[PDB]
Amino acid sequence: TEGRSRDGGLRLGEMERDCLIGYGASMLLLERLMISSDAFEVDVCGQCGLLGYSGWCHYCKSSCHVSSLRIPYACKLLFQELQSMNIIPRLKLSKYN
Amino acid sequence: RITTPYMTKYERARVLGTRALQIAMCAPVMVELEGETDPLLIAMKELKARKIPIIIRRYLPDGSYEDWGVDELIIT
Amino acid sequence: SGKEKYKLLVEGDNLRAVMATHGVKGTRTTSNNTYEVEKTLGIEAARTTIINEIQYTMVNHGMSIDRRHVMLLSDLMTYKGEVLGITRFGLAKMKESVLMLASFEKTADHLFDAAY
Amino acid sequence: YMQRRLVKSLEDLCSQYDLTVRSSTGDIIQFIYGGDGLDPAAMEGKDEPLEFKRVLDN
Amino acid sequence: KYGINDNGTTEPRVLYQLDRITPTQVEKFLETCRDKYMRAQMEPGSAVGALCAQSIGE
Amino acid sequence: DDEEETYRLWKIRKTIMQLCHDRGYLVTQDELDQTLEEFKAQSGDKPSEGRPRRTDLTVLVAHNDDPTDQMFVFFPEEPKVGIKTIKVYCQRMQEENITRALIVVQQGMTPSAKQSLVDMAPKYILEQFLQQELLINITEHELVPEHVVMTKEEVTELLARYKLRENQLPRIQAGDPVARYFGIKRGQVVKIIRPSETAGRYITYRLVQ
RNA sequence: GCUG
DNA sequence: TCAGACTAGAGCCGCTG
DNA sequence: CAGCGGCTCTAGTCTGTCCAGC
Ligand SMILES: [Zn+2]
Repeated sequence: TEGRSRDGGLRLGEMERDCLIGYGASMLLLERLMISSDAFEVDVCGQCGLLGYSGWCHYCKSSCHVSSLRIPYACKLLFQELQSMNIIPRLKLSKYN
Repeated sequence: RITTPYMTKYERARVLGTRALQIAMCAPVMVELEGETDPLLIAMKELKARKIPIIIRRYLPDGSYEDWGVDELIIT
Repeated sequence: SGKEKYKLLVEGDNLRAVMATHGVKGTRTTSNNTYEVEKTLGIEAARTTIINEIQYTMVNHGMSIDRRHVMLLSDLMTYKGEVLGITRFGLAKMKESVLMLASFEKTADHLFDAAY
Repeated sequence: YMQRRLVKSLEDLCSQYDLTVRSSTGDIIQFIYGGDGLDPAAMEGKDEPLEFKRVLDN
Repeated sequence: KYGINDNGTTEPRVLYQLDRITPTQVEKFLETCRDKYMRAQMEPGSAVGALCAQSIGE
Repeated sequence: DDEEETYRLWKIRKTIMQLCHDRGYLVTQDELDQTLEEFKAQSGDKPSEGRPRRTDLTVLVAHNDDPTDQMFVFFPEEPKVGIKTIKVYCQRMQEENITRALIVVQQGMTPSAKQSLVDMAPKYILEQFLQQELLINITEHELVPEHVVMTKEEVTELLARYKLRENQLPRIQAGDPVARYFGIKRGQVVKIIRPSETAGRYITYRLVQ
């Protein structure tokens, strides 16, 4: 939330982001701007590249290609605002190796 | 062996960070720590004695790679 | 005290013509404008003019920057053969990533183009 | 506004293990960083790595 | 200027203080210079565009 | 005038000699180094010194590779060049079996003539130069470094030393004036020798694209 | 609207 | 509020046939 | 004598304008 009245918390702006890049601090930038804000998991079907739910893909009517991806929630939100605009972000996922 | 002998600042930060997380998760400590209750302090002591069980794999832009042991790299 | 010689300062925007009038030493005339220098002398002279002009402006206000920073900025603006700005238009010619482009300016248009 | 623009454009550049500066796509911006390979934060002199008169006296 | 002889024989020994230099000092000088050069190189991984961006912006 | 007009026909010819010497065509040092008074001896006033046929140069020959390889430098009298002037130039080139020519136009070239130079033939390549560009040898300008056109056996070492592909090198346009001067084409690499602030040098490379 |  | 560097149009004249 | 075509020119329009707090 936004501030002191609402026990809101503090903002890591676009300028503080530019500072941390210049230190090469890749994991701290991941901790601050993902883990301690909006960490989430989505089911992604590797066949159609769309998001699914509960390990089920309604588009394919199958259960075998679905996988879990660690994603910021604001990006999941973006990936559902864009589909309603009919801009489809079809993902492709490799293994983490 | 073309890559710099000296360990980079970025390499030291990650090696200490992974080692501290490993020590904080009950890994064996090779430094006989004396009165240390903080994983990051224990990890830094290990680096000074050059006894950290981690190998740094340096990937060249083309895709070729060279592996340097933490002990082999000079620490400044 | 050692010498007295007259240089000619031209407030205008045709470098090629001033390089070609009888009695101007064309090998040693310069311009502020990177677009004129690019059109007349090519990308590598334009690259040096970005270095010279940023460093001139910094020194006048008493700032100092190591030359390696203004060097990298100029190499970034000229590596594709044309002097590309740090504007949204230059960044769209340098950067391939949709989400990088959509996270700066024109956030709607880049996302519909990637869909098309 | 200027700072936002410059950073968005230059954020990607990284100095590589083969002593080159490359974009994220793998194109070359510079074959060696700054011509010398040297770090601005380490300059004991005016843009130069050492000052020999001072070092010999030390 | 002072008529010093390189064999070290000249009687007012204080003359050898004027521009003194010893082999040990030459050895330590060359090692200090060579070390300071190697440690002044821009280390691989450095986010060198973000330093460039902020150094012109500030 | 007449003093000023001959001055151009000397400086342009001198620059054309310098361009031919840089491009590897064989020009004698007497042609390369001339004086306006020596030029006056061959021709003096604007009437006697005629731009259209008097100064035309087919002397240049690529001694390094082909004695037959030859270049015609043509200065058209008309300020804007039509295809008709280009067609007369092409017929002269077709008979001699020469494949390269330079056309030195005085003010410009008409659009339909410019289109012809793209498509007349890949085996008959002609380069437009404005004379206002040739009054100053840009390879001797203080802001322009030394450019050196690299051999294929050296490009294959550049790409091996860094483990690059060609399309990761920096680019230079063929429209670039230094690219026109050396007459380089797409897929050639130029070495560029930038001067340092110190006595040293920095070497960089660009790809024509 | 003001503080930063 | 203040550009600002894109995107079509309206031509224009003159060779281009 | 007529028709492309690029130039050239209006001008039209959409696009920005620091970080944050209360
Ligand atoms: Zn599916």
